Amino acid sequence: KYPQKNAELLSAQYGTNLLLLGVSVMLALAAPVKEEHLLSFITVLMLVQLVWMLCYMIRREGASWIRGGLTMLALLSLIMDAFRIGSAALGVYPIVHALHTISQVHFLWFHIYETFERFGVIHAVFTNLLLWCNGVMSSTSLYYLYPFNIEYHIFVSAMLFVMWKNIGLLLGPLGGLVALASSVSVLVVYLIHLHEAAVSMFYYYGVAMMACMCVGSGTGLLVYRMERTLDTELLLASSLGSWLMSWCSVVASVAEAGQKSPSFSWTSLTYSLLLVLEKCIQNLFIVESLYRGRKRQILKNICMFLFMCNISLWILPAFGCRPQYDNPLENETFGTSVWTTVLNVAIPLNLFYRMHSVASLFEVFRK
Amino acid sequence: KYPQKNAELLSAQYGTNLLLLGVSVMLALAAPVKEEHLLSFITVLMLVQLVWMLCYMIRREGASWIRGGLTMLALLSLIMDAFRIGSAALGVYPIVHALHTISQVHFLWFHIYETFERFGVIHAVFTNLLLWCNGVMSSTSLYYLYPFNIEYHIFVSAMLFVMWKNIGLLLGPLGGLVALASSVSVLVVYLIHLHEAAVSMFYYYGVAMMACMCVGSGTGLLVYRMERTLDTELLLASSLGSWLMSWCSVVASVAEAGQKSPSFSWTSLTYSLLLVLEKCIQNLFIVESLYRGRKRQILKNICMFLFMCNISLWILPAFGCRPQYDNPLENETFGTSVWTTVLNVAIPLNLFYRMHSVASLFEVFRK
Ligand SMILES: CC(C)CCC[C@@H](C)[C@H]1CC[C@H]2[C@@H]3CC=C4C[C@@H](OC(=O)CCC(=O)O)CC[C@]4(C)[C@H]3CC[C@]12C
Ligand SMILES: CC(C)CCC[C@@H](C)[C@H]1CC[C@H]2[C@@H]3CC=C4C[C@@H](OC(=O)CCC(=O)O)CC[C@]4(C)[C@H]3CC[C@]12C
Ligand SMILES: CC(C)CCC[C@@H](C)[C@H]1CC[C@H]2[C@@H]3CC=C4C[C@@H](OC(=O)CCC(=O)O)CC[C@]4(C)[C@H]3CC[C@]12C
Ligand SMILES: CC(C)CCC[C@@H](C)[C@H]1CC[C@H]2[C@@H]3CC=C4C[C@@H](OC(=O)CCC(=O)O)CC[C@]4(C)[C@H]3CC[C@]12C
Ligand SMILES: CC(C)CCC[C@@H](C)[C@H]1CC[C@H]2[C@@H]3CC=C4C[C@@H](O)CC[C@]4(C)[C@H]3CC[C@]12C
Ligand SMILES: CC(C)CCC[C@@H](C)[C@H]1CC[C@H]2[C@@H]3CC=C4C[C@@H](O)CC[C@]4(C)[C@H]3CC[C@]12C
Ligand SMILES: Oc1ccc(-c2nnc3n2Cc2ccccc2OC3)cc1
Ligand SMILES: Oc1ccc(-c2nnc3n2Cc2ccccc2OC3)cc1
Ligand SMILES: Oc1ccc(-c2nnc3n2Cc2ccccc2OC3)cc1
Ligand SMILES: Oc1ccc(-c2nnc3n2Cc2ccccc2OC3)cc1
Ligand SMILES: Oc1ccc(-c2nnc3n2Cc2ccccc2OC3)cc1
Ligand SMILES: Oc1ccc(-c2nnc3n2Cc2ccccc2OC3)cc1
Repeated sequence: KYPQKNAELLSAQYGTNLLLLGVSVMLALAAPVKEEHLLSFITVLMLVQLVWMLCYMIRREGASWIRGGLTMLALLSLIMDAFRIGSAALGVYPIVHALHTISQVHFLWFHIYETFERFGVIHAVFTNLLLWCNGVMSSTSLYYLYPFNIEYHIFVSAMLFVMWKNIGLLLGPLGGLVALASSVSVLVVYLIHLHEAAVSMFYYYGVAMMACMCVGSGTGLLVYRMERTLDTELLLASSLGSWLMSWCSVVASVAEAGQKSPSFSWTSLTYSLLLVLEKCIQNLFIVESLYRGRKRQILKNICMFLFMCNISLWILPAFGCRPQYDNPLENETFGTSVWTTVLNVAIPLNLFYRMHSVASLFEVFRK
Repeated sequence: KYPQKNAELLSAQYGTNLLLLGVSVMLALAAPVKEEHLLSFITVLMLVQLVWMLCYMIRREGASWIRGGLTMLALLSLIMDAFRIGSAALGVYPIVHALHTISQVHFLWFHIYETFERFGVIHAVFTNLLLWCNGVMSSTSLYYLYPFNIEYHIFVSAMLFVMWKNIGLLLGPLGGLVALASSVSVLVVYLIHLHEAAVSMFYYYGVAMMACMCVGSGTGLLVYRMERTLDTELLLASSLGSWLMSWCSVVASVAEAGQKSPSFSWTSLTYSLLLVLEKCIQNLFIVESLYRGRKRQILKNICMFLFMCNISLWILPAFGCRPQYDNPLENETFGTSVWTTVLNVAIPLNLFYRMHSVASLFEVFRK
């Protein structure tokens, strides 16, 4: 029996104080508070969300890219758990976590207003946000699945928040197929030699692709000039992670350049600035396309090229080719813990952004 | 000659990469990058904003609470600068900063669309946000003015962002006057003895006032139940700082309680939880009032009481009574650098929130 304005503010205050409590626990942990205390806290929050989901289901009883999105990242998370399962907080957390993931997908697939529902969904938003934060701050198969569990817990947090926020074609695919074959070659050569040559190859390949995407998107923008809020916000919020990764690399490269060090190399400076520029241009192209016969064929070739390039760029870190963690300079300017966390944020965000863009470019291409 | 959607996204991307660059510099500094490099970076950004403001002015040539808000906090900032003025980056920064503050107030008072204006205002938003972040991370008069320069640089950042986001009465004043006289007594007694007794007095006084405000706001909510977006967002965003301060204190108090330490005291646990509860209740009361004869007199007495209590609570940290920095427990669980930064965020946010609430309660009272 609350006014809607009070139901929304009270739910927001509950959720934000839940986040700030998680923040307090994480700060206390890094500085009395042990890993078991943070795991126990989030485990309890998952148990609370599970109780809400069960009660909700009892009371109740072109999105294929999004449903297949979280179903794949949840299956990958369940695989990760299965590996971890096979202190009390460490022993219990993966069980509650697996149940949380299973119920979270079941609910979002089939059961996606009262104050009960608003508190439930806000709780879920900040539970998944805290799960992201924990995945980022805290056998060998757990390495490759790491970005997929983290992007699972940022995707689902967005999926839950935005739910209530609302409430001829020749050159394109040829360039795309070449970029994909080259990306696969870079991926396998890098993994086989897991060395320095493969890293340099990776960065030169990256620069070449980022420059080609800048040209493609710029051409599309010129065509539009001479002649959906959530998609823009999701592209920008996700790309911010990669823009921090890039600015950290740029700052470290400039700091090295200022000393006239013999180790300075343009491949760690031009690439990061190019990543920021290309993403700014692509974000503007994609949103312009979403707010909209030679021009049609040109735009289709551009979207097909960018689509394929974004898939190839998603593929690189998605399959284990993440050399940024081993950078000899960024791990000295910021240290290993800061560089590692910045990448732990940026990489799963970069995977999200590179598959978001692929879905938006696909839609633009079809129409 | 940009579409409005592209003008807004491109400006947002410029501003956010400006923030992420400032983030990169601050991380690099804490971990190659010295204080002079961060001061130089922000000094240059202030010079850029000054150039924009001059070009803009050349091209061009119930808000009294807000205009008097930033005019007072800018005069206090100029006083702080005057004290600092009387490495090259340290010598130059206060001059550019003073000019920035003077032009920022001149512009906001008298000169508060083209892409030029959008890039200019977004730059100013993230320049002031970076200035806040620097004031928080990095004679004796500089102590007392510290929260006012920091809240200046968070107030003005909000003032600039929201600009474009938009584009009978017996018991009340008697309780208020008693709360004010008691707050002044606590303030002067604390400062005179600048000791442990004054701190305990402060915390017991705080708890007594927070409980009285909870009763007042709860009564007002009951009256409304038995019978403006930016204001809600500013109250919540500002109160978040105090909710982090409170949860850090609560976590430290619980960690101490879990060890059965003889030093555990309820005054550091009940107060922080009460601060969170009272603010949640008051935020819901104020927004309910903004979205709206015995009931009228009751509501006027409640608003008058809360108005006076929020002034008294603003007065306590505003005049130097900030004992939270000396807490013997929160500075051990989180360390001195983390507890100090959490308070450097929360206190100027608490001052903002406690004068925001006073302006909203004043408006509600008059009508
Ligand atoms: C962007 C929104 C949605 C918030 C999500 C991220 C937060 C949960 C992040 C932001 C800043 C993070 C903190 C930033 C700073 C620190 C201090 C740092 O402390 C040290 O490592 C100090 C080491 C020493 O000197 O002993 C460790 C990480 C920690 C606790 C981080 C934990 C998680 C925080 C609160
Ligand atoms: C919301 C946007 C517009 C603001 C930009 C900043 C945020 C996106 C924050 C939230 C998550 C933060 C990161 C999360 C955690 C850390 C941990 C911290 O590293 C450590 O945990 C250990 C410190 C050490 O011992 O070196 C360094 C800061 C960093 C990378 C933070 C950098 C700033 C981030 C990206
Ligand atoms: C909320 C939005 C609007 C962003 C505004 C705040 C950011 C500018 C904050 C968020 C997290 C902050 C960082 C969090 C973590 C660190 C790591 C910390 O590093 C250490 O102290 C490690 C010490 C050591 O182990 O040697 C110092 C502060 C710093 C750089 C902070 C600098 C400023 C950051 C990026
Ligand atoms: C946007 C909301 C909903 C997310 C909640 C977190 C944010 C509000 C961030 C931005 C500013 C952050 C703070 C800014 C800086 C620091 C510095 C850091 O302390 C240090 O600088 C030194 C670390 C050490 O050596 O102990 C500890 C984290 C803390 C308090 C951060 C805690 C989390 C805050 C409040
Ligand atoms: C559209 C699909 C691909 C979505 C994401 C699924 C990902 C996580 C799957 C796809 C195929 C998998 C890879 C194929 C085989 C190898 C070689 C081995 O030595 C290390 C693991 C590794 C490298 C696997 C890791 C996980 C993997 C990358
Ligand atoms: C509405 C007004 C008050 C807005 C804010 C102005 C503030 C910053 C002004 C008001 C009066 C001032 C105080 C009055 C006198 C003293 C005693 C001296 O030993 C330390 C400084 C100190 C404690 C001053 C600090 C700054 C001050 C707190
Ligand atoms: O056949 C597939 C299906 C999905 C993915 C995938 N994996 N992660 C993500 N998606 C999809 C997605 C959809 C919308 C917005 C963002 C986003 O990014 C997350 C991969 C292969
Ligand atoms: O990989 C990503 C990263 C960020 C977003 C995103 N973009 N806008 C929003 N989020 C997420 C979010 C989550 C919890 C609370 C607030 C909040 O803010 C809304 C999406 C995908
Ligand atoms: O450099 C970055 C920048 C942003 C993130 C990030 N990822 N998810 C979230 N943010 C913060 C954010 C930014 C805009 C809107 C909402 C929101 O909240 C959730 C990470 C690294
Ligand atoms: O006579 C005065 C006038 C202003 C202040 C003051 N000082 N700081 C702040 N204000 C005012 C204010 C107004 C609207 C929203 C927030 C807010 O908070 C900032 C004090 C005495
Ligand atoms: O003391 C405060 C603290 C926060 C707010 C506030 N509330 N909502 C917003 N801000 C400020 C802001 C500043 C820069 C970029 C984005 C942004 O987000 C909007 C106000 C007063
Ligand atoms: O515990 C806290 C929580 C928040 C802040 C803070 N202060 N100013 C800003 N935030 C972050 C924020 C939160 C909501 C909307 C915008 C926004 O951005 C600016 C500080 C301490």
